[PDB]
Amino acid sequence: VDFHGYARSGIGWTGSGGEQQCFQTTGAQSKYRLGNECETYAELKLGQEVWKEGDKSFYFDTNVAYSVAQQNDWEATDPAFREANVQGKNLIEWLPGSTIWAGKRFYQRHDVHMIDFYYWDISGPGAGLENIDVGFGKLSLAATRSSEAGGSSSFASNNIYDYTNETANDVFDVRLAQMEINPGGTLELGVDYGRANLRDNYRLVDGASKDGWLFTAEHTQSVLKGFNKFVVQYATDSMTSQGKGLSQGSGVAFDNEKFAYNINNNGHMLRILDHGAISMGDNWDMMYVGMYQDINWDNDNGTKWWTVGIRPMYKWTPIMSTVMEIGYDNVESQRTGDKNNQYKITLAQQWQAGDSIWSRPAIRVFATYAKWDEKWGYDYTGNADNNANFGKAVPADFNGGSFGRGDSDEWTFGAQMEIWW
Amino acid sequence: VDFHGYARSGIGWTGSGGEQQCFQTTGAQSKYRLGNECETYAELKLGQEVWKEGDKSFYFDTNVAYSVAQQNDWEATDPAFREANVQGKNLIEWLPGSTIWAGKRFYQRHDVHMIDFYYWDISGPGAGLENIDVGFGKLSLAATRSSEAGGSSSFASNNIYDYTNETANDVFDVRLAQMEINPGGTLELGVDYGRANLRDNYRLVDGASKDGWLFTAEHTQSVLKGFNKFVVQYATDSMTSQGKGLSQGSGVAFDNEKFAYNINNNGHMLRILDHGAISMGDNWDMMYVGMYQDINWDNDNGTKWWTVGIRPMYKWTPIMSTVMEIGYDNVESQRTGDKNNQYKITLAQQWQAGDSIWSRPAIRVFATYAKWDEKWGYDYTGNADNNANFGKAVPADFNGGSFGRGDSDEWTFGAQMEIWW
Amino acid sequence: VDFHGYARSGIGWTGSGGEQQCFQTTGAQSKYRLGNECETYAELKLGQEVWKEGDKSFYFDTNVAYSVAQQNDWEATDPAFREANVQGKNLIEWLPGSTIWAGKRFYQRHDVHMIDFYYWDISGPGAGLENIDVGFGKLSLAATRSSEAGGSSSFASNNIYDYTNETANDVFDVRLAQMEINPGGTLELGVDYGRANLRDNYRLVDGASKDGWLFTAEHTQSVLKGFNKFVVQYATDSMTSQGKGLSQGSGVAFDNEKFAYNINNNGHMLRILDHGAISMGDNWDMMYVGMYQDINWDNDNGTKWWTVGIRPMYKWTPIMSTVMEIGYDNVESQRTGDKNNQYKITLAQQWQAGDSIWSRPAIRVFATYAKWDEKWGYDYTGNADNNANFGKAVPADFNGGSFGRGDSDEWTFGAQMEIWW
Ligand SMILES: OC[C@H]1O[C@H](O[C@H]2[C@H](O)[C@@H](O)[C@H](O)O[C@@H]2CO)[C@H](O)[C@@H](O)[C@@H]1O
Ligand SMILES: OC[C@H]1O[C@H](O[C@H]2[C@H](O)[C@@H](O)[C@H](O)O[C@@H]2CO)[C@H](O)[C@@H](O)[C@@H]1O
Ligand SMILES: OC[C@H]1O[C@H](O[C@H]2[C@H](O)[C@@H](O)[C@H](O)O[C@@H]2CO)[C@H](O)[C@@H](O)[C@@H]1O
Ligand SMILES: OC[C@H]1O[C@H](O[C@H]2[C@H](O)[C@@H](O)[C@H](O)O[C@@H]2CO)[C@H](O)[C@@H](O)[C@@H]1O
Ligand SMILES: OC[C@H]1O[C@H](O[C@H]2[C@H](O)[C@@H](O)[C@H](O)O[C@@H]2CO)[C@H](O)[C@@H](O)[C@@H]1O
Ligand SMILES: OC[C@H]1O[C@H](O[C@H]2[C@H](O)[C@@H](O)[C@H](O)O[C@@H]2CO)[C@H](O)[C@@H](O)[C@@H]1O
Ligand SMILES: [Mg+2]
Repeated sequence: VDFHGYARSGIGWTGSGGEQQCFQTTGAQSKYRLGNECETYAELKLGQEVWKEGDKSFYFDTNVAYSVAQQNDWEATDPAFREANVQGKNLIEWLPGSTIWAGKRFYQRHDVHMIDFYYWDISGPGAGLENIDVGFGKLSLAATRSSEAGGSSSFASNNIYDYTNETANDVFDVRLAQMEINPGGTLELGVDYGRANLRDNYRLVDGASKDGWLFTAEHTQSVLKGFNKFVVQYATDSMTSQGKGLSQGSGVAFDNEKFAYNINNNGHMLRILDHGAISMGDNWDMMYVGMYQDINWDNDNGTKWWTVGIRPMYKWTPIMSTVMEIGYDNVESQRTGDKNNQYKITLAQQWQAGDSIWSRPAIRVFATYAKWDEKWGYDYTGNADNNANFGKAVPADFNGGSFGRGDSDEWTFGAQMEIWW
Repeated sequence: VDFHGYARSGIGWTGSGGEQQCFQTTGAQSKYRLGNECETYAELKLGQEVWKEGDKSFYFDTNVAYSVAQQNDWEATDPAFREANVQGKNLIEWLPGSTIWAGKRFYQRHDVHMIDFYYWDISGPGAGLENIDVGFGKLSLAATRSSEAGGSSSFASNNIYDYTNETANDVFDVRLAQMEINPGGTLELGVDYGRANLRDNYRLVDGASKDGWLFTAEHTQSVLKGFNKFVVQYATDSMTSQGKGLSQGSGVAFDNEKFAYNINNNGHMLRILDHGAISMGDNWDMMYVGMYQDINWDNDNGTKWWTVGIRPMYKWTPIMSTVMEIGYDNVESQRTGDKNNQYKITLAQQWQAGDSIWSRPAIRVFATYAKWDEKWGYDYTGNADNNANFGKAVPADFNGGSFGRGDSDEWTFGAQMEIWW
Repeated sequence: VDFHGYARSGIGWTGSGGEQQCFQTTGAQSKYRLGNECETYAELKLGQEVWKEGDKSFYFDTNVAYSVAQQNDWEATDPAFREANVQGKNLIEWLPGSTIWAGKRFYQRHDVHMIDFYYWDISGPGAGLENIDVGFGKLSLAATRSSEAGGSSSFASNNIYDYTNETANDVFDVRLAQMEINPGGTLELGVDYGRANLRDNYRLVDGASKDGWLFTAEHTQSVLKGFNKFVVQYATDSMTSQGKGLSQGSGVAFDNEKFAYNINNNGHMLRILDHGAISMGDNWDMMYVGMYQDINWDNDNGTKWWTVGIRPMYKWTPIMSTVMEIGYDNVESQRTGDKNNQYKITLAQQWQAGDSIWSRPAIRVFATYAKWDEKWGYDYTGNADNNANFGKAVPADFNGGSFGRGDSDEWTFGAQMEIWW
């Protein structure tokens, strides 16, 4: 049996008091992780090559995930069964080297490690024909699925509270990779077409986006004994809310009191990213990110996000280093034009199983400092019924109350382990 | 560590719209599975032979099951801890080859694969002395347990709503197998005696069945490089509701509003089954079922069910085939004499790790078509309190409303993987 | 992958009727286990040495626990993710042989097997520097965490119902072990300092204990081919309620109707224990316990507990024995001076993978008999709001009602397996 997975777990303290707190900018879709993770998260994978005959094999893979608060020993939880799929390679003679798979699977996900941000992730139940040799590159075809909690009406209503039926969304993905646009550089190109798939006779709210597109172009350049990826993505309508390849075409959300509300996503998103990891000399490693994300919605409630951070690692020994992370976020409300921003600085002393900034397990002892100034927040007071500004960007002091995190500081510290195996 | 289990997972679509739907006849205790399974189900077993000295060993086995809807990637769930037992073989000198076991265990279950129907399954917490050589055959002894959600009263009441205490049921099983009644044929004989086991001073509703019997006779005949099993079972009272070897002697059920209601099972059941799998030549494999099940209750709410289906497999290659399944159901209401019936036809193109119809993993790409006509359904409208016909068979149009699935059609299609390892 | 764990599972019956019942004295913090365990409990550990270079290694360990009632086969549950940690040995040159760990971990827990009582257990999320060679012994340093369900107020209130915020408690542990005070005898010394760690601006109820100490001294003496441990512990205030090394400094509890109530623990605890396991000859093994525990609270609601039991094992064969357990409990109410007492006697026939009383797997077939006489119980009638004596020791017949288990008997019997691997 092959045993694989991912896990992080630790203990932490907040400078001003209590358990460790973590810091993410309001409106930002991520935070800089080092010394800024507040849960024990673990994926336990048990797979196995179950049959092989020459070139041909069938591989079976599973994945059970756990997320607990790490405030006690006995912490009961609901594990998520995330993967259960079978991959058959070289089963099709006419398309050599290609794999046919079916089942629940984490499919070719692209992410930026230091911000734990996935930018191209259509995982879920699915099926596909993978790595077909097109000569100049490899072509992959996949269909995966997701579903919104409500959004469909059994009959025609004008009342949004009637659209409570779960709505399936399908994604049809096509990728063409490993094309050497240049020396030390490859180009991947993807097209995602997602759409809400209604049961016979159901209906979506009038004006719901229904479908959309995600277009991706990723260029990888081998550099400084590392790499640099430069990404450009553009989404349309139903693909703009999740923004990673999954569709949300009903445009309906629910308050905690089960009230439906209209979160319509007609609009577009433009993401331009550049991240990588480079070694410089023998004593230095560094990962870096720079991103600009603009979600422009018809309804005016989008955001324009900018991030940058770097994570230099200095190796004292082949197994001991000092890692440092500095991250900066700035998010502007499409609705109000206000701006939330933050900068985090973490300093850690670590021990890792390797000499790379990618080496795991790592055991860290850190101190983090964050200072923010948020001038807007989302209005989640009231009910989708009470509140009519429910879920909308609103200034920090709107109507005497207060939104966003304010303008303060905080420092935390602790020890943590992270590992993938 | 030995890693074993079962898992199926896929993606599907309904002809008329939305996620894949599955089709089972109202009153039928099963459906024909091919291209008719709508969940990701998986059992992950980790066991190990923990001690061995010569002929003697102790084996430890566990089983954790997961069932998710397969509509999203992150699907939190409550796994079922189904097995945790220790089997000690050859530990008793005077009864060589026999095993003593204790713990939660899937014990010698008999099922019909294509309809995923278990007809002899007394699994659960238990203990036993297994495979004792009686000379002409092997004798097995086991005691297992189950419990109904309510059914017991702490005191005497005339009000069914008072019988809300969980009621333990015990099964005492004796089997005598591997007797060669003939050439290429064996005979197994079993006797199950189940009974509700009340706490000191509790009582069951007046007239509750309390106990019952299940008698099984299974004949296996080696044929056409395969087998054919012919089964005949007869149950009495408390064993008729579950109908697989477990007892439900309280005769009390609960509506979703926590209302107790009387589901009394005094009566009997007669099951006559014949299934098998035969290879015919080199290019053909086929499994088949034919069953007649009559649950005749004193309360008149039983059913008389008839099924038949076949699943021919034609091998193009040793790893690629075309499988087809055709199934037919017909259930008649004991209470109303009406009839529900259905026929399903599925066509699949598969790739399996082997040349058998029993070879797994299998990766299928299918299309299913079902056409039904249901003339009765169960009344689950109202409350066990509001409704007094609650849970009873009622005609399709009863009192202007509508019961059963109607008279329609539907086709689905998709890809799926199934595997046992 | 290393597969390890613990599991017990069985089937049982109560003499007077129904599923097996188990017997523990009111006020006692444990029961004598043999033939007195009523659940299927299992810990499945999957770990692995992930990197090794010479003397240095990184080990990764996990632990997922399950507890089900064992009354049915399908029993859905919420597993507890109890361990996910990484241990790095010999990573620090100046402190050879020492381990640095971080993550959730069962840390050096001390327990008495026959009563399944842990007396020194600070496990949970944590981090530490383990086994530092101090020359005359090994020094260990650890910081772990726990948190109470409520206990903190966002603002100052005089109303206990306002203290509903979860309150983190930190433990700082220092141990010095393996000192040979004598021949065949070692001495371990520990100091635990626990404290409630409030968020900036939160407050604890007026008079809440806040912090406390646990002092441990354990002497192990190699004897009769076995050992004998003699323990003496003394706790103060916040460490007296849990009494194993974890802190509960808020002093606030909640009724099932979510009502806060004051369970203040200022006071002290004195525990004096002696347990061991000795072999006597070739045909006899025996474990034994004797303990006196005095929890003296300022609020007068403590207890003075005395236990003693022995578990002789007589080996007929190297794999078959007859085990017997006799246990006695006596608990006196600090508040009322009344006394609850019980004696249990179990007789079992077992088969184990080994000739020791510590050999597992063990498959038992037993009969247990318990006879008790309880003259007090805790008042949990009403609400923390209705009842003002809620949670207090009260005589058996207090105000006409009845508290405690009474004065009766009962016998049970069944089969069970227990195993650690
Ligand atoms: O497995 C390789 C990747 O491991 C991590 O990815 C984790 C991520 O950190 C965690 O927060 C997420 O929930 O699960 C994935 C594992 O599936 C790193 O973050 C990635 O950079 C690595 O490539
Ligand atoms: O998918 C990778 C991410 O997995 C986790 O995130 C979970 C989260 O823990 C869960 O509560 C939420 O409902 O779903 C997400 C996955 O969609 C990890 O926490 C992250 O580190 C990973 O990025
Ligand atoms: O493990 C051998 C059997 O595998 C399957 O049995 C599954 C069944 O398909 C699934 O629906 C049920 O819930 O669990 C069992 C595994 O315990 C096949 O259906 C059987 O025909 C095989 O003999
Ligand atoms: O026991 C074999 C069957 O196991 C599963 O069925 C579960 C079902 O998933 C669960 O929701 C229900 O409560 O219990 C049954 C088992 O009693 C599989 O779904 C089936 O394929 C198997 O036949
Ligand atoms: O693993 C060695 C110890 O196994 C058991 O400890 C169990 C205990 O029995 C169980 O009730 C508890 O919940 O979990 C632990 C396993 O972590 C024995 O009780 C101990 O005496 C053994 O040393
Ligand atoms: O920690 C060892 C003990 O683990 C279990 O006890 C659990 C119990 O099952 C769970 O319901 C409760 O909430 O937490 C405790 C652990 O704190 C075993 O049941 C025991 O045998 C062990 O002593
Ligand atoms: Mg749950």
